[PDB]
Amino acid sequence: GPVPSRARVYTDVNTHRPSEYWDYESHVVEWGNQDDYQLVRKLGRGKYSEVFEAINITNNEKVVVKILKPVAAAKIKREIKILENLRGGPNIITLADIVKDPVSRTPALVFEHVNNTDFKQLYQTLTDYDIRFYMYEILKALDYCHSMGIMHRDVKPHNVMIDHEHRKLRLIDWGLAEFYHPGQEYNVRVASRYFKGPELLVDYQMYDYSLDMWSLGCMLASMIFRKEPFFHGHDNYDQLVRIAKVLGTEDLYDYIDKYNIELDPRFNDILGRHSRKRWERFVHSENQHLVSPEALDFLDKLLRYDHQSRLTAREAMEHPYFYTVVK
Ligand SMILES: CCc1ccccc1-c1ccc(CNCCc2nc3ccccc3[nH]2)cc1C(F)(F)F
Ligand SMILES: CCc1ccccc1-c1ccc(CNCCc2nc3ccccc3[nH]2)cc1C(F)(F)F
Ligand SMILES: CCc1ccccc1-c1ccc(CNCCc2nc3ccccc3[nH]2)cc1C(F)(F)F
Repeated sequence: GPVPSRARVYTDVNTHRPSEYWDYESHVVEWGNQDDYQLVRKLGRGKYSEVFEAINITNNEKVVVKILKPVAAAKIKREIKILENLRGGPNIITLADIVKDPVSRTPALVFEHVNNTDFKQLYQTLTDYDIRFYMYEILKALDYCHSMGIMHRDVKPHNVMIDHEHRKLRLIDWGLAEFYHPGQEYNVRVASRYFKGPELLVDYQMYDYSLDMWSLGCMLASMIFRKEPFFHGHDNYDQLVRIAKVLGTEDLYDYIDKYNIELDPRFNDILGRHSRKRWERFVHSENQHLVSPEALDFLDKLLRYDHQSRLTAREAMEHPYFYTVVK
């Protein structure tokens, strides 16, 4: 069968934690008062949530209310546990309260209010410096959550809120996040299609924090090449075909051989044979101001088939791409 794998960093963080910390079922529910909140306007949605701007009437403070649909509602204890473990961490969204509607019994998570610059404004105005600055802010969040034994598993632009006026960023929607345990086989039906790592697409279950580094690379390729999404698959099989048309089929086969991964028997018919593409093929007059040899070297070090070969979040912060960022 497949060859085992473990994270190269933060391998044993969750073993130092006591037992029964893991048994969260009818444990520390602690519901707040829903009547403290008045919904003001809809901000947007998650896949299984509706998000509102609200007012806390006991103190007139602006907050964010995330109403959970049944799919997200079922995993609420894990999202609560993860949000509480990471609270106060760099660029992590702050959970402020947990409430339930007594009429529908639907639960909601209440957060610190964070400004969210409109996506159209961000897409046209972020400079080469802005991209380096915000990517460095996301790495601070990923290194922190990875150091705490947690993988986000849904890194994408929609899960990144930017208050551009105050140069502030938050990594949000920890609903798919999970605790990393060495040797554990995880569900591959995580992240969003366009941001799924090759490990997920080839059904390699023993993945780790490195999956977040792949998704971050997809996000970066989209920002510097102004091509959203960068890898635009029609389904999960085609998603791997989109990646192979850029990274090539030779390194993909070296990857599946290294881990002894068995693919669907029709693999050759959809994957074909493709050379590695030069990054310069994606460069044109409208995005050339966002591309540098450092950017491409960084992208190259994130977007690798082999999850063990990708930069960790801490190594990524050391890359020359970030030398012009004020630290
Ligand atoms: C391809 C993305 C992109 C390319 C080039 C420049 C900027 C962006 C971008 C554009 C928008 C955003 C902001 N994302 C937050 C969206 C959002 N609003 C929410 C409201 C409610 C719930 C979730 C929410 N998520 C972040 C980004 C980001 F993070 F910089 F990539
Ligand atoms: C249905 C939305 C919901 C979904 C999931 C969890 C909680 C709620 C909820 C449930 C109740 C309230 C507070 N409702 C107060 C409404 C109200 N204001 C009044 C002012 C004067 C007189 C009567 C009034 N009734 C706030 C909320 C809130 F803000 F969404 F959290
Ligand atoms: C142990 C079963 C087995 C024995 C012999 C040959 C193949 C497999 C196999 C092995 C794995 C899977 C699961 N799906 C593979 C994932 C995948 N992603 C692809 C993307 C593109 C092309 C093929 C792809 N296959 C399905 C299968 C299946 F369906 F049984 F064939």
